[PDB]
Amino acid sequence: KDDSIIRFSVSLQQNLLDELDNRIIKNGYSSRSELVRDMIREKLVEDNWAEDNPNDESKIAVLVVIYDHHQRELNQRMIDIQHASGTHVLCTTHIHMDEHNCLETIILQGNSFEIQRLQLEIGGLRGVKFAKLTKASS
Amino acid sequence: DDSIIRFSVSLQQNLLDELDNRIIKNGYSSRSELVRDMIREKLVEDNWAEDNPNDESKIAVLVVIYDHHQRELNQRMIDIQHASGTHVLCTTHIHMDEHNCLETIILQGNSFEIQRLQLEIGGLRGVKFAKLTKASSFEYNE
Amino acid sequence: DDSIIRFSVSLQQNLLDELDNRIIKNGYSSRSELVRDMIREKLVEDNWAEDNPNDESKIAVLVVIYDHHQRELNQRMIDIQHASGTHVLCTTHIHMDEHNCLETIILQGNSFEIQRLQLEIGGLRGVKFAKLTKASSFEYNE
Amino acid sequence: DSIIRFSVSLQQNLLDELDNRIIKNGYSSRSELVRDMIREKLVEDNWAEDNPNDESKIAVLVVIYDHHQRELNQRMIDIQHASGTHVLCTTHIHMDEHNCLETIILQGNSFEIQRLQLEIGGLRGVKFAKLTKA
DNA sequence: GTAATTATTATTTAAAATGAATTAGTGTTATATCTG
DNA sequence: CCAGATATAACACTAATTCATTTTAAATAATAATTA
Ligand SMILES: [Mg+2]
Ligand SMILES: [Mg+2]
Ligand code: NI
Ligand code: NI
Ligand code: NI
Ligand code: NI
Repeated sequence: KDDSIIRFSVSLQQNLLDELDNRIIKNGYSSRSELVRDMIREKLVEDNWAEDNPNDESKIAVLVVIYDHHQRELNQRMIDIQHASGTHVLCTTHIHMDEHNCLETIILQGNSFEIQRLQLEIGGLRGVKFAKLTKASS
Repeated sequence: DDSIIRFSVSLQQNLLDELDNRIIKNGYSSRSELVRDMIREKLVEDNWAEDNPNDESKIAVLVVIYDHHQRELNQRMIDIQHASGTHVLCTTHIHMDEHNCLETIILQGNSFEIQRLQLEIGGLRGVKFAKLTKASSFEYNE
Repeated sequence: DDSIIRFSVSLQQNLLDELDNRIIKNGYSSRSELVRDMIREKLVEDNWAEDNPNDESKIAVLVVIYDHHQRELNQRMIDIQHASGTHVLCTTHIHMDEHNCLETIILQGNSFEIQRLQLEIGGLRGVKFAKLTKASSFEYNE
Repeated sequence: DSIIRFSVSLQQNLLDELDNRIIKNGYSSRSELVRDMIREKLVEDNWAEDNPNDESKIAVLVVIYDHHQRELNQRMIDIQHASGTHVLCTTHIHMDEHNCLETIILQGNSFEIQRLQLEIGGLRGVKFAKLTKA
């Protein structure tokens, strides 16, 4: 059904669940699920490609990422995704923060889907700790 | 000790469907990775909400769009960055068209001092767009 | 075709000895890699020296050092790049100190246009340094 | 002292590309050109090694590589993190399916700059590496 | 009592690791050129 | 043809890299136990 109440499982570090649980009460939340739902809704609103500007003409965007370069086959995956994406990727500026942290600004060209897709495909990778898209126009 | 544990989430079917369709089926590796990334997302905005001048491991990216034709605009922007008490790491510039320039200014330092640049640079005549991406490093288990 | 072949080279023992000393002293993966790299090196030289405004596949990096204090120097440089017939891919800027700025300008186009951009930018008052790195793409079997 | 021989493994196209340079530049054999190239490499590598002023210099390393070369990208980032304080930033351009351009901005004295430079150009898959000192 | 939320265990799936098969790199021996 | 020589080809062996394999862990499904 549409309204039916379902469950889904998530595998993660104890540290991360603790950090999540630590946030339930203080922000005026009754349940862990109640919070997770709002976070999902939050992501669903920020990762919306249409309604920003119609006809989805090629726009310019900047994707800010943070990842651990130690993560096995992560860089190979990221560069492979970007090469597969051709002209949609203008360039990447990288900062080696510390031994387990890399800052990277990926400058993208494309329509609302194309950009959204890249934010999700790169951000979706295991080891990519942070990914925030800044949308402009081109 | 840090080990991998599980946990279930109760929600409407239509909400899980929207999550799977709009995000996991549109590139995301797993539902668990998204949840982890959403946790990391909130974990970051906490560090930035914590206005402690001791921490400088709060890295940020300022995305700016401007017309280079605007007199003294590039002169003033570079002046602000050189003057800055914050460590401006580097700036990547894209010449979009004759009247459009994109810059990504990578900054380090104090929350207020970094927002001061966003305020200063964004405030300039000819700076059409200015958005700050508040970011930070993460531990090996984060 | 995609096939790995071998070939012998006759020379004095002392010349091979001093070659293998620089392979260890500079830590190159293999002797074959160095031979391939110096063939590639010579091939880029040849590509550029054969001045033909037809080849627009040529990639180059222009390294500049200047004083940002020099009035409208930054506006003129960006004007030069926007005006440029070449494809200015991007520019990375480093604020070295109060009177020093480092920029790496990635260019793609024909030898002449890439060089006019060097002539112009390097010619500017306040430009303390300008060195062009003439590079090129290489095919799978190169 | 005495004349000895050595083998080199490479792609047929690259040897073909090399063989075209012989007559065209005034050489008798392939070995003649290879020797001359070795002699040419050994001279510019010596003057670059000498004159080490222990001053705070900035340098740019321009590299070209094939990202298809298994984890070459990972290796490069490992080298750069290993001497992190020196490496200011890296700008990457995805040229085509088999070409990547990177500009690595380095900081330090002659000795600590040469250490980092050679560690990257030496890598298998790194087709081009040219430093710019300042 | 009902129903949503957590916890635990099971099944599916993706990541590591292992090791044979293969390939790349270099040293050695042999044939093809070369010069006068 | 010739010495008397280097240049190139062929062959051989060794270090390195694939790839298909097994092994291990992570991601979801299912279900049981709790809490509203
Ligand atoms: Mg991720
Ligand atoms: Mg190489
Ligand atoms: Ni890094
Ligand atoms: Ni511009
Ligand atoms: Ni500067
Ligand atoms: Ni690339």
